[PDB]
Amino acid sequence: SLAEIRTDFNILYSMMKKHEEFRWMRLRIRRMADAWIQAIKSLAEKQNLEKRKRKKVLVHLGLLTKESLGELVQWSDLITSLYLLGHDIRISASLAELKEIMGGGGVELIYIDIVGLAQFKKTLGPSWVHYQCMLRVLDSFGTEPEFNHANYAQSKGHKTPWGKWNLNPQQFYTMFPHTPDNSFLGFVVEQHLDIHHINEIKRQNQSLVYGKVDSFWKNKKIYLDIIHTYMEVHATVYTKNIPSYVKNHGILSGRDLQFLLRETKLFVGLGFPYEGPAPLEAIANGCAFLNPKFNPPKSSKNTDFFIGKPTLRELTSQHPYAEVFIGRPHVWTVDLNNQEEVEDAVKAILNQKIEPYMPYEFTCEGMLQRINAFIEKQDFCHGMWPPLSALQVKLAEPGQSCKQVCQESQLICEPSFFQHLNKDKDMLKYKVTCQSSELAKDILVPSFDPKNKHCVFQGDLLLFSCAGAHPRHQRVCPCRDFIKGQVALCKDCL
Amino acid sequence: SLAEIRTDFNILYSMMKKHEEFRWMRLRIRRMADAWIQAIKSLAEKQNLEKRKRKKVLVHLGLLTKESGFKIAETAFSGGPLGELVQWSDLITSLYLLGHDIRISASLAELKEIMGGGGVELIYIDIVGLAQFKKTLGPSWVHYQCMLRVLDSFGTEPEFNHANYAQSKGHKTPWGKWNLNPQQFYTMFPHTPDNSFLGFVVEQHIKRQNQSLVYGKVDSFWKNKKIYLDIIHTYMEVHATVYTKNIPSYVKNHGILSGRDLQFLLRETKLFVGLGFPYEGPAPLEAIANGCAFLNPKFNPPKSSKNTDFFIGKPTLRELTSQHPYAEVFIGRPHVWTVDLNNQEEVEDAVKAILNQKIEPYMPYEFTCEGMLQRINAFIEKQDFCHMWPPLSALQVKLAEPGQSCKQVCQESQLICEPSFFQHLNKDKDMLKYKVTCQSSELAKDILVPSFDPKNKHCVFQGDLLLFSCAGAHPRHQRVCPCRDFIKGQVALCKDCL
Ligand SMILES: CC(=O)N1CCC[C@](C(=O)O)(c2ccc(C)cc2)C1
Repeated sequence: SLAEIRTDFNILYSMMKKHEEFRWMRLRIRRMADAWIQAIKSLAEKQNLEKRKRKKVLVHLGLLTKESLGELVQWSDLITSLYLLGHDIRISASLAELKEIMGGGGVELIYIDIVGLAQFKKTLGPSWVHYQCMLRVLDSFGTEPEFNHANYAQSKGHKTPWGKWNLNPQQFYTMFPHTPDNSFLGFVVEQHLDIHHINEIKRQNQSLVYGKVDSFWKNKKIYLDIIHTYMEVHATVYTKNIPSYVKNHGILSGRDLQFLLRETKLFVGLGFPYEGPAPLEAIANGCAFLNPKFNPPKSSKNTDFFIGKPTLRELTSQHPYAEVFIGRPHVWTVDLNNQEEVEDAVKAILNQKIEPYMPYEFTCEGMLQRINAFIEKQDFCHGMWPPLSALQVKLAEPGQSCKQVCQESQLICEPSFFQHLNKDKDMLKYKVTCQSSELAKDILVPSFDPKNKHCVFQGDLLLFSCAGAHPRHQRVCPCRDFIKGQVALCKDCL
Repeated sequence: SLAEIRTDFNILYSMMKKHEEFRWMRLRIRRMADAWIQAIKSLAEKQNLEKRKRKKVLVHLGLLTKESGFKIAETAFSGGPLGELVQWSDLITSLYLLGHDIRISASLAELKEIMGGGGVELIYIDIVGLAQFKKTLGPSWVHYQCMLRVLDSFGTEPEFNHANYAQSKGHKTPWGKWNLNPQQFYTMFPHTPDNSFLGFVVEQHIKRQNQSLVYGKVDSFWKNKKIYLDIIHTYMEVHATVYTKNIPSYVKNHGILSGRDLQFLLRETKLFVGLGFPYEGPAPLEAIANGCAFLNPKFNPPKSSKNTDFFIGKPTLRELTSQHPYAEVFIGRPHVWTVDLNNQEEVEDAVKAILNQKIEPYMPYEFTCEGMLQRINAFIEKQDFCHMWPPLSALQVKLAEPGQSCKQVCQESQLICEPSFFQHLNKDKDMLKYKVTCQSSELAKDILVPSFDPKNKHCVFQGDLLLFSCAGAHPRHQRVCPCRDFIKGQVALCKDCL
């Protein structure tokens, strides 16, 4: 009943069967096996992984069910991580498997997607709610508290089918750390590198466009022409939106793709798809990424793709994580409408020398560290973690969210600490003095009126929210530090 | 001036980096580099490679010229003509390692420039490229005609090569008619002894006993194979690499794989399953080289221009006895089971046998790095159509029965027809030496002669030397047929031809 790390994948391979998607996952794991094994050994050497209880874990991929790319990568990496950490995983990709595993009892943790969660509620019936606190819900784009709370969402006039699960929003697991109301899960970036001679290996004038679908290339000719002034333009398109000068390789194997990326100086974003793995994979191969700037930023308010998504988060660019957490020289964020910004970026990139780069949180060891911490430390099944010693209170100005204020102090909003900031005497300890006070059910409180020292406190604890700016008042905001290149975990959270 | 073997690929990689087309060829060479380097050194140690003249060699790939309408997509092994791309890469590699001075061309402009610049001693070119060569050079193209070596997968038979005879026979193909020495055509497999076999190298770098993998990347190849596949599926999982509605739902698709990933899938696979199409090509040999058995659809009756649209217009009447005749005849059981798909019993017994077989990776010597180096080096040093070889000492005359070709009669003696010797068999005096006495004789311009009527001791001799032909059966008479031995696993070369 204690967990032991695994260092061989044969059992994993036998458990991942009967779906095309798992065939693809098995191949990526085989490519990545040596990296994985080194990382689990390296982690266990640096950090105490003794005396962990072996958990029985349901992994339900609603995505692969009949009754129902980055999601499949994340699933694979989560499964791999759980297996290496020594947990007892029950993989389900059908209603029948879901029924049996749950019907068998002793499940202690449930990893599931949004489509799988509807299936869980239906299959289990009313008692699904008895397992609520064990759910970890892979949800790429994130769910904000305002949408997660079914009655509040309705009260706010939201007309989406999504959200309304009434979970602790930290139970939503996201693709990138864009939504501090949620937990960041992420994935691992594949890299097969060479890393010294990379500038010799690279064909200095070779660009590769990101975008397998012809429709994504609609209206990018001028942009591409600028790029083509300095660089060959290559593509992998499965073609009447593609300029005649494009060297279209079509569908390439993973191994042929890796070769092409090895030789590529610049991976070119068109604007869509949003926030995938592929720009990080190019950067991991020493490519620069030209990242379309979205001014105005894209959200449910102006973009069809985002209408109905249970979040008001806005995207500042095609890949905001790349833009903000990586930046130059690897990533050049440019407005496609500004021909001069594009041109200068391309010229700079041509004259740059860059090394393969991967943020630590997207390596094997990084992901193992993160998910191990969540498994060992995150518990929503009691009345904890992160430790209160990590709390640093900041005051957001009007029109500024708790998300924003923590960010600009080089911190991150930590929603589990809202509870510690929700009454007069607790405020005093953080240099915040309440003259007058009152309770409201709103995502925007706890709030502070600095004119007349008035404190408004949260009266529906499910509505605590990093997201959201007070139009008039200041917000009192819970922040925490993070381990560098590992934003999911405070310094004292291992 | 003398050739030196090369043991490093940096110059080759620089040359090939000059055209986008060569990208995938560079990758295949990198995977295969160590094998190639060992083979060139091994050959030079076993066999005398000193004192070879370094040659200036044009390599013109008509296939890759914009004007032929090819696409960059088709330059990848996974999206293009597997055989042709592989062969070009392996020929270039071989020439580089042997120390020759290679001038690669993939455009009209480059062809014009390299030939426009004098000095070429040997020309490797495809059929599309040959039409291009004639225009770029003008009438003096004939001055280089003897230096041509024409990569032509499926082969050109003398009957089609001879433009006026072809027309006299009513053939309406646009192909053939080059009036070359037919040994100047270089084929993918040794199916056409009127031509030379060039071939290629099979790359080679756990096994699930009940795993079969179907050969056929496109849905259309799977049309009407359900009963065949169902039989296979009775004993084995059926996997695919397809990149949908002809494929049974039990099939386990892996999608597009290449490199180490495809090799891994093959190493794991017990049986590689042929559907009937495509014909020949490298893929079955690559599976066999990774320890897979190959289920090889038998064509009864054999496929040719007479019954199959694909073969119409091809400058040859060669028939295919199976999807992969080389695999059938030159490899055979236990690695290759040749079965009629329409015969449920044959298929089932094959599949059961294969399940219970234990077999090793296998590759005939001619498809190894060292084998191909040996072959192409011999051609370069010994084959000359300009100014003998093979030596006359290798000639063994046989008499083909009526309805039997010179190709066939040599084959059944474990020999191969050797067209350069026909000239030594073409008049009364020369016949006597081979137990053939001519009472009466006459000359005819026919692919089928020299012929012998044994009833009335009548000899018909060849009056157009360009019509000598291994291919072709006399419906009435016997043929006098030139045969030669070969080095084992190396059918291109007689025992005394190194
Ligand atoms: C990488 C490659 O050359 N590929 C991708 C898989 C499909 C392919 C074909 O069918 O021609 C093929 C070739 C060879 C074998 C043994 C199996 C499959 C082509």
